[PDB]
Amino acid sequence: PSQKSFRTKQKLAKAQKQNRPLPQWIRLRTDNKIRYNAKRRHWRRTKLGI
Amino acid sequence: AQRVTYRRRNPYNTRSNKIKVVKTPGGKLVAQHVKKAASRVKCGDCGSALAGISTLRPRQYAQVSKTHKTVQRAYGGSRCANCVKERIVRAFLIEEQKIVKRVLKEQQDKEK
Amino acid sequence: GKGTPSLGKRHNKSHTLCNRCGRRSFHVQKKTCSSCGYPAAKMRSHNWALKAKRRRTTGTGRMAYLKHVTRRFKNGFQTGVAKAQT
Amino acid sequence: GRVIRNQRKGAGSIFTSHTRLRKGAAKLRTLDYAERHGYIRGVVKQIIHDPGRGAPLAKVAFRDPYKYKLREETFIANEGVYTGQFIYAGKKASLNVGNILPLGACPEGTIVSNVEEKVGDRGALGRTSGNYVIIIGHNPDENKTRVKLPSGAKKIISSDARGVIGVVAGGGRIDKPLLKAGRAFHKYKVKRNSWPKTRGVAMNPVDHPHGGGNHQHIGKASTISRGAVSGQKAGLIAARRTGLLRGTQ
RNA sequence: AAACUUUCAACAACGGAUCUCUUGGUUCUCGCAUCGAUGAAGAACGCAGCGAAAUGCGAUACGUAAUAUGAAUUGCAGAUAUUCGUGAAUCAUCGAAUCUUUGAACGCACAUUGCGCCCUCUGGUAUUCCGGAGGGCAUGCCUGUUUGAGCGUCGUUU
RNA sequence: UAACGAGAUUCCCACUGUCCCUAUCUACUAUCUAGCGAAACCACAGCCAAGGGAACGGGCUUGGCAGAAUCAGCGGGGAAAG
RNA sequence: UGCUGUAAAGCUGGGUCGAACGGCCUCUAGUGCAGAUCUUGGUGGUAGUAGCAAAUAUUCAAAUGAGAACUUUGAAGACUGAAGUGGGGAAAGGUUCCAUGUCAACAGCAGUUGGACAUGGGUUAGUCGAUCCUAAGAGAUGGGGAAGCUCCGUUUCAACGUGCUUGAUUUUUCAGGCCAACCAUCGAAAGGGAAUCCGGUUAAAAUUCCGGAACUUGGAUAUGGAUUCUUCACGGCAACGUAACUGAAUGUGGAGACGUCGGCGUGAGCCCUGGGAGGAGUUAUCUUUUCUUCUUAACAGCUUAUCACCCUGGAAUUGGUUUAUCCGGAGAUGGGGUCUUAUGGCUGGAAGAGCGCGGUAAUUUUGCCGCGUCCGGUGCGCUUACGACGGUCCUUGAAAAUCCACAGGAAGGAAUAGUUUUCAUGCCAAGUCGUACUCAUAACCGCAGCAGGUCUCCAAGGUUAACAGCCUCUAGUUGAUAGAAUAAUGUAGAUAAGGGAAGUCGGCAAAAUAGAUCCGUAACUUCGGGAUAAGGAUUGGCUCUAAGGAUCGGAACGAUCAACUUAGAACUGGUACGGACAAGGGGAAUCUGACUGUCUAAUUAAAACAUAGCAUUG
RNA sequence: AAUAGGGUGAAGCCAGAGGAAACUCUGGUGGAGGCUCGUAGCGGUUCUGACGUGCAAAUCGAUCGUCGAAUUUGGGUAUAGG
RNA sequence: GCGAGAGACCGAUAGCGAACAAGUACAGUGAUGGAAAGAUGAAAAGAACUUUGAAAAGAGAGUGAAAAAGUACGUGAAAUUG
Ligand SMILES: CC[C@H]1CN2CCc3cc(OC)c(OC)cc3[C@@H]2C[C@@H]1C[C@H]1NCCc2cc(O)c(OC)cc21
Ligand SMILES: [Mg+2]
Ligand SMILES: [Mg+2]
Ligand SMILES: [Mg+2]
Ligand SMILES: [Mg+2]
Ligand SMILES: [Mg+2]
Ligand SMILES: [Mg+2]
Ligand SMILES: [Mg+2]
Ligand SMILES: [Mg+2]
Ligand SMILES: [Mg+2]
Ligand SMILES: [Mg+2]
Ligand SMILES: [Mg+2]
Ligand SMILES: [Mg+2]
Ligand SMILES: [Mg+2]
Ligand SMILES: [Mg+2]
Ligand SMILES: [Mg+2]
Ligand SMILES: [Mg+2]
Ligand SMILES: [Mg+2]
Ligand SMILES: [Mg+2]
Ligand SMILES: [Mg+2]
Ligand SMILES: [Mg+2]
Ligand SMILES: [Mg+2]
Ligand SMILES: [Mg+2]
Ligand SMILES: [Mg+2]
Ligand SMILES: [Mg+2]
Ligand SMILES: [Mg+2]
Ligand SMILES: [Mg+2]
Ligand SMILES: [Mg+2]
Ligand SMILES: [Mg+2]
Ligand SMILES: [Mg+2]
Ligand SMILES: [Mg+2]
Ligand SMILES: [Mg+2]
Ligand SMILES: [Mg+2]
Ligand SMILES: [Mg+2]
Ligand SMILES: [Mg+2]
Ligand SMILES: [Mg+2]
Ligand SMILES: [Mg+2]
Ligand SMILES: [Mg+2]
Ligand SMILES: [Mg+2]
Ligand SMILES: [Mg+2]
Ligand SMILES: [Mg+2]
Ligand SMILES: [Mg+2]
Ligand SMILES: [Mg+2]
Ligand SMILES: [Mg+2]
Ligand SMILES: [Mg+2]
Ligand SMILES: [Mg+2]
Ligand SMILES: [Mg+2]
Ligand SMILES: [Mg+2]
Ligand SMILES: [Mg+2]
Ligand SMILES: [Mg+2]
Ligand SMILES: [Mg+2]
Ligand SMILES: [Mg+2]
Ligand SMILES: [Mg+2]
Ligand SMILES: [Mg+2]
Ligand SMILES: [Mg+2]
Ligand SMILES: [Mg+2]
Ligand SMILES: [Mg+2]
Ligand SMILES: [Mg+2]
Ligand SMILES: [Mg+2]
Ligand SMILES: [Mg+2]
Ligand SMILES: [Mg+2]
Ligand SMILES: [Mg+2]
Ligand SMILES: [Mg+2]
Ligand SMILES: [Mg+2]
Ligand SMILES: [Mg+2]
Ligand SMILES: [Mg+2]
Ligand SMILES: [Mg+2]
Ligand SMILES: [Mg+2]
Ligand SMILES: [Mg+2]
Ligand SMILES: [Mg+2]
Ligand SMILES: [Mg+2]
Ligand SMILES: [Mg+2]
Ligand SMILES: [Mg+2]
Ligand SMILES: [Mg+2]
Ligand SMILES: [Mg+2]
Ligand SMILES: [Mg+2]
Ligand SMILES: [Mg+2]
Ligand SMILES: [Mg+2]
Ligand SMILES: [Mg+2]
Ligand SMILES: [Mg+2]
Ligand SMILES: [Mg+2]
Ligand SMILES: [Mg+2]
Ligand SMILES: [Mg+2]
Ligand SMILES: [Mg+2]
Ligand SMILES: [Mg+2]
Ligand SMILES: [Mg+2]
Ligand SMILES: [Zn+2]
Repeated sequence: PSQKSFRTKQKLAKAQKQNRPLPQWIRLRTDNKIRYNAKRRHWRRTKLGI
Repeated sequence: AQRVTYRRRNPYNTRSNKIKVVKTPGGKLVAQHVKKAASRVKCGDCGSALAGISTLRPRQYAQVSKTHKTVQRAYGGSRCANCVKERIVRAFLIEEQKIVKRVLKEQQDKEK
Repeated sequence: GKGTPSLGKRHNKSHTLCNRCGRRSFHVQKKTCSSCGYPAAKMRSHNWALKAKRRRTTGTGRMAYLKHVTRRFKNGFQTGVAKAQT
Repeated sequence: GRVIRNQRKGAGSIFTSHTRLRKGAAKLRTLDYAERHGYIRGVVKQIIHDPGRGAPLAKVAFRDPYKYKLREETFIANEGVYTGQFIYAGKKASLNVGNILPLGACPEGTIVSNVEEKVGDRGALGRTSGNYVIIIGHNPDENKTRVKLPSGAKKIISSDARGVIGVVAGGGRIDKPLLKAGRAFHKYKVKRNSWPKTRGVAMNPVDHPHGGGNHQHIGKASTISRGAVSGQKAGLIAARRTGLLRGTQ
């Protein structure tokens, strides 16, 4: 809701910042195995449980 | 006809969420939030509304001059005129009878 | 109406985030965590749940201080500073 | 079986009394020097309805003998007590309706209410509307008084115990039928959760000793021993007799 | 007779068996004894020139000091970076530090980034009000210090 | 036992496609096309009659027969599925 | 490709492939699969099959694009129809918001579009909330249990103040004076509660920003006024008035602070309507016409009221008086006043704003100029607020923080000067967290963009009893795979000659009745009912008639103004007329439960449960 | 916090008519009730309708019960597995 | 727990649940439950360039020992399929 606690809004800020694609220069590193960010989250699909 | 919305987050018709409908200089019909109606100061003896005393919500009495909150008489803003009159007459008559019962007791403490 | 219609009436959280373990097991009305037992002084743990001990024990976090006790012990719990060689 | 409704009441979860609207505990004054040796005078300020009570209560203002203060007491209103009446309490108080006197200071045949079982407990006997205690006699040598209680029992109380002269107001309430389930609903809505009552014979054997059967019937004697245990005491407990009361008792 | 159906082979699919590996696991043996109110284990939130995670760290934030070593780091970029040297990189080592909000968690409280009080300094015409910086105020128990209470009680004076 | 009843029952009036005894009409399907595209189920499979047989066969024995590939319906059988 | 062995199997030719592997003598075992409704993974037939059919509905053109049933714009046709498909919020979600780009996946067709994907941007508060209070309740302490995890208890068998208020002192020491019933703390974004409004502004924020105009609390503090030589003001018979106009400990009160229903009254907003000043539409004909703008916030001053109260006076020939019958020698009617300011009026705020027009500037950031923005009326109208009343209960309808007044009389006070921030004006400050968006036939929960579920505010015209149904205005949508046909069987809906329950377990389903006015209404009855019993008549349109009121004028009369109700008559028509919509079938009996009420969420709503009443027991 | 619009017409009150009295009759007014028709709401009777690999692990449609109180409902709070 | 050495052990459906950003993703109100997932090549040398196509891609070409190794990557069985 619009009326939210600070602790809630801080969890939602971290949840927004973790929901980004992989930076592409990381795939060029030697012995790199990560092809994409495997921990993506859509708002309608998986809920935060906060 | 224009329709209005609450201006605050409270969506319920509670005692503190009463609204009036007001037309603004912009030609608009908006909701104006109405404060709860003040109750009248009442007599401590009979409970009737005291004359000459402003009807305010309790915190508003702190911010108003003294002539609004009292009446120039004994027990002015606390008791009504008739209850003060009855207190005065009762006090006088009862103390008079106390003197009468004392002198009478001294009259029966010297003959019986 | 105990299935789909009744499942539509779920908007009142029984649990919120715990301050000790951050898990969303803090019962609001009981004021207790079903996971770590907060605000009790001790941590909630049972011998009938060994996997639960696995999930939250030493080594599952940072060990920001126990990391180095072995390395300080191996040097006899040194006091002072290293001396530069001539 | 299951824990029965008799036994669920002691835990007092949903069976506590609904006391939000109650106007205070009705008590006599604390027995003090003024009441023990002379009398103290108070004035009736209010006569009010106490939810859950058939008897009105009287709010009576007394002066504090030791500090500059007013003490408001909650008395059970005797019938005939009015607002502005002066109430006198003590050993030397006069025999007027509403006055609080020791039992020994009241002659035989005195009708008294809110009587103390023990000296200073502030009223135990005859507190409901229309009820009272009759003073039967005195035993000044042993300092004892014989009284008759609303149930018809004779009791021996200390003559120092206090009571209020008159009958408790609000009597005759039971004379009118309630006529409706809703009236009983509103009656117990401010008393406690004891209504409505399901008959135990209408339950299953888990729920009650009377439950079960291919007809509704108790099956065994509904007179239960006094020495029976919780979960068994459903019915007529320690009944000396049963059936329609015929003749005098 | 085509088509179609079925079988087989070749090639192509589908799928991921088989083979071969292996910084993992499992089990046995040997040696050692080291958490925390000097704030642990754990949690939350942050921190990189360009990073989401894992790993590391704490506003000194993928780290500061020190010792050792001795020319890198590297996906790209870049020195007010470096090379016969107080000198690149390095959880190599590690003895000095920093260590947010918390947590046994300690001023009170906590579904709140809620509310105090004390000391010093400082800004606002201020011992009192408002702001800021730093340092403090939990409980049980032990030893001691000081201040006390009780006709519990000793001595003395009317 | 007045009143009340989505309670059970009988009769009467009104009413009518409930019926005699069916017919016609509308929309949406079904149908055909483009696109999209599951599931139940599946020993192998799938024409009958008699026989014998675990005493009611798709298969066995003896007969009738028997000609590609199929579409819409259908509910006899698969002692159909769950 | 073959060979060997009865066999389990061994060997070999060719192809593929890329790093290890075998024979023999022995050792060892987690050592051989067709099944276990076996396990895990993978794959078929079914099968291009079932299906993608609720919520009225789409069409033409242009633009964009490789590509348009589905995107955008225009034109049209529709719907939701103010108890909305409109405009907001609470819970819940968490970036879904906005712009740009964009189509691999997802949007069960498509896709240039999207709540998808990518990159950025975005949430501004002293006044709105939280924060504080207490509610049901939760829960430390002192204690008491318990082996203990911990349990009880909430002031309890407690030596319970990190007390305050002053005169200070500058001696950074003090002197005291009062109190310590109760009082840890947590517990409401719907209860209680200090204070803000209007206009404008963004792609997306606004009671938060900009402009203007206020307000509260805390602090500081001077000037003016007020007051004092009768020290702590005057006036009024009084109700009481005022710019102010000492007041400690302690005490007493008030506000906070309170159900529900009924009619009445007043206001506000909305609805309706006349004139005038503008704009748009219709114009074959008619229409001085149809639609539309004409507005005024918080705040300040003056004024304004039912009720209540005061003074006068002394009442039966009882009077006053409400829609509702209550009041008066405990002082009515009459006459004169006082008060609360709820609510309205005037003025300031404020026309400078906003709105409506006309004339011009320009790639143009953005405008500039002129005119107008005025005066009324109406009501069983609707909604809502308030008021004075009345009814109701074996039901009487929170608490606390907080604020004020009063009682009391401590202390301190003037003359060459004294006091006070409850009068006016002036100075300073107001921290922290939330604030975007959705709130649902796609932003929540039901595995999902699910016909389910999920609390609440505002509410136009016509018809009507009606906030029902039906049509429409503002606003919003036009979303739900589509095209072509129109067999059977369906699903939803209609109609049917004559008969009229013969159907069937059973009138199941359907039909019939239905609004309003008038007439008429049985048994039985607990006298309340039954009852809309049963059973009849009428109803349109048009043209008239009559009745029913208000305010003024000194009158059984004139003047002016005004609402829709009721009744009667004539005429009229394919005898129609509650013309759609909306809308009881009825009666005679038996069984059973008295009634209203309640339960087997998801097969049983009943005669079961409850119930009032009655009785028994402790 | 929420609950259109009607019907019926309880006490109390006003007036008239009759009566010697004890008292009776009539017309208004008034607005009672776990009253009644009927929306919203709450419920869930029947079609034993649709659907029954559903829109849905209980829905959809018509029909129906009730609709001012033992009413409906949000939030807070309490009760926890013999 | 810390540090080591081993084995007639298992060899990615095995061995710990986890050889990998594994007690991870994800579910559940909650206590708890809890996966799947290793392998191009010696070296990215990860296919410049031309051409058809709106694009994805295709066809030539190019690198490589091999493209019968193209990240949908060693080998590449069977079911099933052209
Ligand atoms: C185009 C819309 C009509 C078309 N026509 C054609 C003629 C006809 C004749 C019928 O019988 C003569 C009939 O029987 C019913 C139905 C029809 C259909 C019904 C359909 C609407 C209807 N579709 C199904 C359900 C439904 C639900 C609603 O809420 C709703 O509101 C808009 C509407 C509906
Ligand atoms: Mg509030
Ligand atoms: Mg006054
Ligand atoms: Mg709960
Ligand atoms: Mg009973
Ligand atoms: Mg019972
Ligand atoms: Mg039963
Ligand atoms: Mg039993
Ligand atoms: Mg027994
Ligand atoms: Mg029995
Ligand atoms: Mg039974
Ligand atoms: Mg029985
Ligand atoms: Mg028997
Ligand atoms: Mg006898
Ligand atoms: Mg292998
Ligand atoms: Mg090993
Ligand atoms: Mg809170
Ligand atoms: Mg019923
Ligand atoms: Mg078979
Ligand atoms: Mg046969
Ligand atoms: Mg046979
Ligand atoms: Mg067979
Ligand atoms: Mg044959
Ligand atoms: Mg069929
Ligand atoms: Mg069949
Ligand atoms: Mg190799
Ligand atoms: Mg060998
Ligand atoms: Mg085996
Ligand atoms: Mg097998
Ligand atoms: Mg076998
Ligand atoms: Mg199987
Ligand atoms: Mg399987
Ligand atoms: Mg098909
Ligand atoms: Mg279908
Ligand atoms: Mg319409
Ligand atoms: Mg409507
Ligand atoms: Mg909304
Ligand atoms: Mg958008
Ligand atoms: Mg699609
Ligand atoms: Mg597509
Ligand atoms: Mg996105
Ligand atoms: Mg506020
Ligand atoms: Mg309490
Ligand atoms: Mg406790
Ligand atoms: Mg203790
Ligand atoms: Mg609080
Ligand atoms: Mg609040
Ligand atoms: Mg309240
Ligand atoms: Mg504004
Ligand atoms: Mg907005
Ligand atoms: Mg401003
Ligand atoms: Mg009213
Ligand atoms: Mg009006
Ligand atoms: Mg205001
Ligand atoms: Mg003005
Ligand atoms: Mg009342
Ligand atoms: Mg908003
Ligand atoms: Mg939904
Ligand atoms: Mg969801
Ligand atoms: Mg449709
Ligand atoms: Mg016929
Ligand atoms: Mg006919
Ligand atoms: Mg007939
Ligand atoms: Mg029949
Ligand atoms: Mg028949
Ligand atoms: Mg028959
Ligand atoms: Mg029959
Ligand atoms: Mg029927
Ligand atoms: Mg009739
Ligand atoms: Mg019944
Ligand atoms: Mg059921
Ligand atoms: Mg069941
Ligand atoms: Mg049922
Ligand atoms: Mg009713
Ligand atoms: Mg009804
Ligand atoms: Mg239904
Ligand atoms: Mg059915
Ligand atoms: Mg079907
Ligand atoms: Mg509730
Ligand atoms: Mg494994
Ligand atoms: Mg595994
Ligand atoms: Mg592989
Ligand atoms: Mg090769
Ligand atoms: Mg290869
Ligand atoms: Mg391969
Ligand atoms: Mg094959
Ligand atoms: Zn926890």
